[PDB]
Amino acid sequence: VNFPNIPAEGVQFRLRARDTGYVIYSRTENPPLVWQYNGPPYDDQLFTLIYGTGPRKNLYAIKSVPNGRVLFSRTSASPYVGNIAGDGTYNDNWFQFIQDDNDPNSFRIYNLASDTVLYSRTTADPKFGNFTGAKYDDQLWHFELV
Amino acid sequence: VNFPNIPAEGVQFRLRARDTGYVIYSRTENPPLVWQYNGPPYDDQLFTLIYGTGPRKNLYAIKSVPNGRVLFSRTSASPYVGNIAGDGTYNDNWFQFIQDDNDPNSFRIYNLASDTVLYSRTTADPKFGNFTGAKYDDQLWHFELV
Ligand SMILES: OC[C@H]1O[C@H](O)[C@H](O)[C@@H](O)[C@H]1O
Ligand SMILES: OC[C@H]1O[C@H](O)[C@H](O)[C@@H](O)[C@H]1O
Ligand SMILES: OC[C@H]1O[C@H](O)[C@H](O)[C@@H](O)[C@H]1O
Ligand SMILES: OC[C@H]1O[C@H](O)[C@H](O)[C@@H](O)[C@H]1O
Ligand SMILES: OC[C@H]1O[C@H](O)[C@H](O)[C@@H](O)[C@H]1O
Repeated sequence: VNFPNIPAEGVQFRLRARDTGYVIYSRTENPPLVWQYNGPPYDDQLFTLIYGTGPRKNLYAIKSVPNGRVLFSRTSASPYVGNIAGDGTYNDNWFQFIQDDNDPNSFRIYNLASDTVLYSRTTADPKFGNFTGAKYDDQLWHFELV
Repeated sequence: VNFPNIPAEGVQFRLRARDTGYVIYSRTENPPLVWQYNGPPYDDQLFTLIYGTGPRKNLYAIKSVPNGRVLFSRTSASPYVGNIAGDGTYNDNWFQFIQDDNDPNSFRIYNLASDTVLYSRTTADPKFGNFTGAKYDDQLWHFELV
């Protein structure tokens, strides 16, 4: 089931993991360019959504406010999670927000092209990344409105 | 996770529900044109897949062997599940096969356009159709190669 409370197109938000409380950031310089962060609000944590239409209905591109790059999540090459210029040129730029089976207020950030979800953990490296497989709580996210 | 044993393009199969054991048919006369069936093998129970590419990567059109029409699953108009000529002209002709979280040998027939899954049951009318909501066992399918 698609998450019922997806931010309106163009509305700004942070993506915060339910369990770690870490936020995603997306920047242009200094690897890792997309990663997680525990600390104060910065502009590279701000995103908006481009709403997919036609064949991309129910999918969304996640665009970074300061730099305008969209997120990707792939299994084909490293880095697996990153950003790229444009408004969603590549199929791996398109995400579905899938409501959790148990928790109605959180969702998985799912990539149809790569069959992956994003995760945030405090355990082992890599502490942020993507994953194809079973459902774990560390894959659960909130939209944090600003 | 995508079902790991999806038939190769052009390979013929029936779609059989795990629990009811009923099969899907797709025909051109006598509504419902797409429904479930408990009885002898007929050709209108035979399907192949058209593999999606680009924006349709990991989606598939489900094509009738005898009549060539593809399945659709929608919520915009009746019938909600039906068929239409072509090779997946419309967005709601495109399905993802999502492996069950508990049973690795079955999958849901999921529609990205409508956020629905197909179900087969013996209980309440309509006994076959599409559904947006919680995971139930009556939503579980097998590919039955012929
Ligand atoms: O969206 C990121 C983009 O990056 C690379 O350049 C690949 O060629 C693409 O397939 C895609 O993964
Ligand atoms: O969701 C990512 C997932 O991947 C790892 O392999 C761990 O075993 C899980 O605990 C979880 O962190
Ligand atoms: O597969 C369903 C099957 O059932 C009906 O009763 C018809 O007589 C057959 O032609 C076929 O459509
Ligand atoms: O794919 C089936 C097709 O059927 C209808 O006639 C509509 O025109 C389309 O939007 C689609 O629902
Ligand atoms: O998967 C369809 C689903 O829909 C119905 O409303 C029932 O409550 C469930 O038992 C199941 O049949």
